[PDB]
Amino acid sequence: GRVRTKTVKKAARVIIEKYYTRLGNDFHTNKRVCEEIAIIPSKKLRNKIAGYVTHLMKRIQRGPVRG
Amino acid sequence: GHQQLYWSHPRKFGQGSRSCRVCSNRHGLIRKYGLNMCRQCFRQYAKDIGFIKLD
Amino acid sequence: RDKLNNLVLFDKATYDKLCKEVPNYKLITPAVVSERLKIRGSLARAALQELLSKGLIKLVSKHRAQVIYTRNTKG
Amino acid sequence: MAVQISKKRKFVADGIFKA
Amino acid sequence: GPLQSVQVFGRKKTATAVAHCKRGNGLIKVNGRPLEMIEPRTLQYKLLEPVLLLGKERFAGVDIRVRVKGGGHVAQIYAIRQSISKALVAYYQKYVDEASKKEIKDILIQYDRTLLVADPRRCESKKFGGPGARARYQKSYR
Amino acid sequence: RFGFPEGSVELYAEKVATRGLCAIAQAESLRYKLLGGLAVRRACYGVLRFIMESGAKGCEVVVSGKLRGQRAKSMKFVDGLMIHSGDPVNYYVDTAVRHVLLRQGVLGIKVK
Amino acid sequence: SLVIPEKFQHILRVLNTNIDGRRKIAFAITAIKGVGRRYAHVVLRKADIDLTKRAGELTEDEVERVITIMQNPRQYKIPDWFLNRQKDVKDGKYSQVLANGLDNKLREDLERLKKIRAHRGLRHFWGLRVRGQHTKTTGRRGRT
Amino acid sequence: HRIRITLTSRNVKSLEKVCADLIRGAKEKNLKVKGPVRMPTKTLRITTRKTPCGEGSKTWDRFQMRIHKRLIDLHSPSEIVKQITSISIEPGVEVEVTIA
Amino acid sequence: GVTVKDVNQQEFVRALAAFLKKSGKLKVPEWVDTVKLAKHKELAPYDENWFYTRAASTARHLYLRGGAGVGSMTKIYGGRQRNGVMPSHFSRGSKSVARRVLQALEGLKMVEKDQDWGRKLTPQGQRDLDRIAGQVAAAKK
Amino acid sequence: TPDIKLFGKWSTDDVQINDISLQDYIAVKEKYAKYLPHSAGRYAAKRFRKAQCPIVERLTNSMMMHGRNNGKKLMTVRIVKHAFEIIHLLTGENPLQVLVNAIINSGPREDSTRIRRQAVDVSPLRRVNQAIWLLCTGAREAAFRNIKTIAECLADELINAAKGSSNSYAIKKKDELERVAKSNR
RNA sequence: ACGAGACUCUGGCAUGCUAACUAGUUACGCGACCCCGGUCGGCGUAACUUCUUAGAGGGACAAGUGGCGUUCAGCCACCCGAGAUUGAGCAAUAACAGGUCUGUGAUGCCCUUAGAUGUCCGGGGCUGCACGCGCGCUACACUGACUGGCUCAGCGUGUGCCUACCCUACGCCGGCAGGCGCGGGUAACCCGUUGAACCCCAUUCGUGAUGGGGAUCGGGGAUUGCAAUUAUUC
Repeated sequence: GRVRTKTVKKAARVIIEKYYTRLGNDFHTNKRVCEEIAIIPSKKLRNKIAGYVTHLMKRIQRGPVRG
Repeated sequence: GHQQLYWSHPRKFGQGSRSCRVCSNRHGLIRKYGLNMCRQCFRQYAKDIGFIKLD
Repeated sequence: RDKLNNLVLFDKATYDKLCKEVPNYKLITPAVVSERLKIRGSLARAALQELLSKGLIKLVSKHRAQVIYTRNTKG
Repeated sequence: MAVQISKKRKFVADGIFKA
Repeated sequence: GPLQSVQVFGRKKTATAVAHCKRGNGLIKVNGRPLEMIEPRTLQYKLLEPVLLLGKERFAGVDIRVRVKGGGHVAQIYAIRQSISKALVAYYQKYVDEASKKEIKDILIQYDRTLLVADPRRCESKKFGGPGARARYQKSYR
Repeated sequence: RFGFPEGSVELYAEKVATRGLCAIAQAESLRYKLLGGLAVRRACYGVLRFIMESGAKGCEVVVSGKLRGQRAKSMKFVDGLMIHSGDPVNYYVDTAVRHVLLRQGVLGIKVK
Repeated sequence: SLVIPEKFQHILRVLNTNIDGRRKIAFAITAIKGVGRRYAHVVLRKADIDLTKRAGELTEDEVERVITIMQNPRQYKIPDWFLNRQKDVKDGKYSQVLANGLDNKLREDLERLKKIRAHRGLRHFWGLRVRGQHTKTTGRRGRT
Repeated sequence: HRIRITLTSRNVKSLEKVCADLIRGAKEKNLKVKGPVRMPTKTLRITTRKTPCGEGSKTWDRFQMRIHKRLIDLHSPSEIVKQITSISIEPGVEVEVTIA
Repeated sequence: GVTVKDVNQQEFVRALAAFLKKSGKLKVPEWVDTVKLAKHKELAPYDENWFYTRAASTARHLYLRGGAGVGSMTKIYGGRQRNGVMPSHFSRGSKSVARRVLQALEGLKMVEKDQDWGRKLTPQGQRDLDRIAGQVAAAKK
Repeated sequence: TPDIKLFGKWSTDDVQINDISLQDYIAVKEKYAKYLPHSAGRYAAKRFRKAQCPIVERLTNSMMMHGRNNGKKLMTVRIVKHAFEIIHLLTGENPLQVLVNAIINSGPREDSTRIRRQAVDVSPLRRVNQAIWLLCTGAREAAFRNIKTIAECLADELINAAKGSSNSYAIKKKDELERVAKSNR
């Protein structure tokens, strides 16, 4: 039931492209990072984006990623 | 006389007195909160009155 | 077809059976006493308020839906 | 008001007016 | 000395009930009547569980008033069940050690999570074309 | 008619600031082209051009009724970006529905 | 006591009606056409009649007080609002009516409505639903 | 002097903007004003069959109309309310004021 | 020291039934033999002296909540309007059978009237409700 | 009394599960011993959550059935209580043992599926679910149009199932469901 | 890019926040009754906002760990947790000879219009009954029916334009239905602490078309209306 849509994944893969240095494994920081480094009109969408950021951050620290 | 039998049926009650304030038909009227409005007309002016479909 | 005709008041033999053989059981319920001894369910309840005040049964659980009695204790 | 209509019906008599 | 007022609400439906904990003896009452003669009488042992599990030693310097409103019968049994449980956790938190607080919390979790944590379940809304929420009227064919 | 005392009422009229985006302003604009006698293709593309020149996100001009013949056709004219569903439609898409009397039928004009 | 007494009455015949006395007097009275479960109570209430007792134990002289309370409501103190034929059309008396009497009062309703030729009456002859029901869908097994 | 601003709006944020201006205006004259009370919101409910005729699947609308009521108790002379409440009107709210 | 609330309520109605068996200064009405208690009942009550069962029970509804007049004591004495073949609904009691209780209990100073209507409970009545509550508290040992 | 939890008054310990196979899915002896059958709920949120229900509550739930009884758990908590009276007042054993020995002997070891219909040996949970159904069926059936009450029939079935008499309705079905399954394997 | 999702509304949650004589609380005082010490929706004014109410926010994201999987998308069980799948509203392109001319003073065309298809007035009709189907209600009982006693809701609604017609506490007459005098409420201010039923507690009932079932039909008592027969309803 929980598959991220392209809107979340594009926002994720561009935030980690640009603001990589601020990000890390911890969700609750890079939840609140998104409040400064984007204009997101939804709280539910902010958490979706920041959630898949942390999922990609554990991937990027292990090896290279497709996108 | 004529005028003494032209409207000499009591209109004090019943669905045949009260009517839609747009149509002047006597079916599917919203008497609730004195809209006094046929359900087809209420739907036409649901937005304008202040009613809204959120739920 | 098959019409069970139970006793509303006790036949002499059936009260001689009820005042002898009922406390010899391990259960005394007013539906088993009615079913077995060919007596009535309401009548089998009325029998066990009298045999309560004789001290020959044992009141374990009493509810409107279901009252249960048993034999007098061994000791 | 002399008739003194309810706040339920205040927003309905005024809503109908706007329409 | 001053008061030791500790007011805790408990819900298992629209039924809410507020257990008030103070210094005193073990006189635990619910709208005035104690926990023996609150009908319905079938679920007696549900209200005795915070007394059965923890004993009267924890209900020594605690006198409980439970005001109950909303919901039904079996909801209100679980509404008051939760209040007198969490109030004993709450009264044994604010004024005393936290080690005996955690001790007394742990015993009630390992019985039932219901004693502390409420269930969020309420009546799912009816939808048109059916009697209830997830049921439709009989469909005709042929 | 509305049972108001004298002097309580005062009516005023301001011009619509950037009037291209008001749908019932563009619905009436289309309503009198077809009732004036401009061609239905010519009229609606004229409205559709004017409100992209107004710097909008999108638009949708549906004309339904007797178009050149007895049978009822639909002529939907869509360009730019249009949302349909959700909450945002309540404050992103100005929707007009109007009528017009051509001499053979009623054409329904839907500016969006 | 709870044992089968002497002079126990199994099969009774109270006002030309066969009654099994094994039933309770509360509901053994009802067998007669015109006394119901409701009327049977207040008759037994008008005298000190222990109503846990069945209709076999009861006294051979006690049954005559039971009938007289039914036959005279007004004199034995049963009100106006508790009778089955209140304000009769012909003789105009307030009587509780029993077995073949209730056949006779409900006969005079039919024969009246026949002779007067009333729309209510015409349907009783035609064999129809008369209290203004719908017959389009209901009353099938009654007529073929 | 028991003056009572009955604020009854159809909207929510227009009622928040009004009741915020009826506090930020009241404070600098140094009169003790009670916080804006929230009275339980009254939702109207008209379920219509969507269809002009009665043919199709029996579907219904659920036309809500939420209404919000507030009160603001004032410890002030009867004149000061005529000065503040006239300033910065907006048509969502019905700003009614009781004397006693 | 106990009150009626510390006592089992279901058996307590009989403790105040026996109190008004022993007094016998209520003046019970005459329709009490022939009556149906509410419009939604089928049969007459089992108990020969049902009036003493409820005239008891009325005061211990007036004890718990003060100012329950005629209309209030027809709600708390409400049941099922079992409408035969149509769906069953809620029905109230009877105005006659509840008022002639409230008139019977006003004489022996147990109930009392108050401003803004409704039968409250007199200072004296709270005693003769609690003195029998102490008797049930002794009966349960 | 936090040393032992008296199910109304009944012993939780000294209840032996004889069948090693049903040993996990019949769960009242440890961490399931609650004083009433009636718990809050939440045994239909997930798949095998139904397995971790106190088995008298499962038996209490399977009673409130055939329409009129649905959602009358207070009414049928009492039924199973008044049935455990009848078991101890006959057997002399703790009725929770007589329940468990019924549930082991009520649920069938195989049922005939349709892949003529094929034979397959069933899940241990399938037995428990079909055990509680088949002895709440006979208890409901025998008590219908009968002077004999529910708890007399509910406690006839629970005793006769543990006996293995084939007098209980539950045992005839178990013995015949396997009779069908043996025919078509 | 549209639709999906996101979105808006709703269910859950904050012993943090901002708050309340139209919402309560624990108090404090006083008053009754109970044998030093309780109950109380009986009466009122210091601290409050847990309960209630509705404001801004806060939180939940497969975020955690372990299996599974190109090690991706994910999925699975568990951990912590108020929530680990609350529901609804909205709703694409392309359409259908779908339904509505009987919702409209939306309307094209035909038909009509003093011998009316307009119109309004009394009666009848839509209900009619050998019959066939559809949606339903009530049931076939003892997991029950009856009679007492008991103990708990939440949506809502309510004196209106023309338009009379509002919900109604309380007090007497009366078996019921009601009838009649007194006051509140345009409403978190009055009904109302909506004493809702199932259920719970104790009686009576006993396998019997039985106290199951209430179809059927006679008799009278009322109400609403200008009027009820083809029983308006009770």
